Formats: sequence, C-alpha cells, structure tokens
Amino acid sequence: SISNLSMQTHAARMRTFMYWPSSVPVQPEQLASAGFYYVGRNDDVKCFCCDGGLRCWESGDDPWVEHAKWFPRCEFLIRMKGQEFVDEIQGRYPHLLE
Ligand SMILES: *CCC(=O)NC[C@H]1CC[C@H]2C=C[C@@H](C(=O)NCc3ccccc3)N2C(=O)[C@H]1NC(=O)[C@H](C)NC
Ligand SMILES: [Zn+2]
Repeated sequence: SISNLSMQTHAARMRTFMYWPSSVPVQPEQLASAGFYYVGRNDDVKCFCCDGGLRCWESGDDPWVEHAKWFPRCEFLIRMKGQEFVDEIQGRYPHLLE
C-alpha cells in the first residue's frame, strides 16, 4: 500500500515545491512526476509510495532513474516505468544496495 496518501496526486506533490531551492538544477515537474514531494529541508524529497528519500540532486539527474537506482521495488515506479526499465538500471548499477 501507499505510504503517504496525501501526496498521491501530482498537483499535491507539486504544491510542496513552493520554496524549492534555486541552486538545485532539477525541476519540480520532473520530480513530482517521478512520485516525489518536497519535505522543506535543503533538497530533500520523498516518494509518496515507497517513502524512499533522495537528496543531493546533481545536474543531469533524471528523477525516475534515481528512483530505480535506490528504490527499485517501489510499486509506483514499476507501474509507471515498468519492470524492464528498472531491471536495466539495476543491471547497470549491480553493486549499489549490495
Ligand atoms: C547534498 C549535499 C550534502 O548534504 N551532502 C552529504 C551529506 C548528506 C546529508 C547529511 C545528513 C545526514 C547524513 C546522511 O545522509 N545520512 C544517511 C545515512 C548515511 C550512512 C548510513 C546510513 C544513513 N548526511 C551525510 O552523509 C552528509 N555527508 C557529508 O557531509 C559528507 C561526510 N561530507 C561531504
Ligand atoms: Zn517510490
């Protein structure tokens, strides 16, 4: 089941980015679409579904890819991007989370 149901909508996730830092190259839209909302602290975001947090976003970061890198069994991730996408990311980073 879903970890944070108040953040299940894209619109709700999007509202959380009001004070999103300008230093941070990734945009709210790409993050919100990947299931992530802002927790109000530095560049910390959390997935509404798996409750996995990411931070320290770098230029060129793709939120979906970072999602599959660290929380590959998130169901929202798998439903939206599919098990192939996730397997590919994991096969390319086989020794993260080992
Ligand atoms: C994105 C810029 C930045 O903050 N970089 C690194 C730091 C991330 C955030 C702090 C907050 C706690 C700790 C952390 O991430 N803990 C999770 C964890 C780590 C290891 C095992 C279990 C849980 N943070 C950092 O590690 C922190 N790192 C540093 O400041 C490093 C030591 N120096 C650049
Ligand atoms: Zn997730």
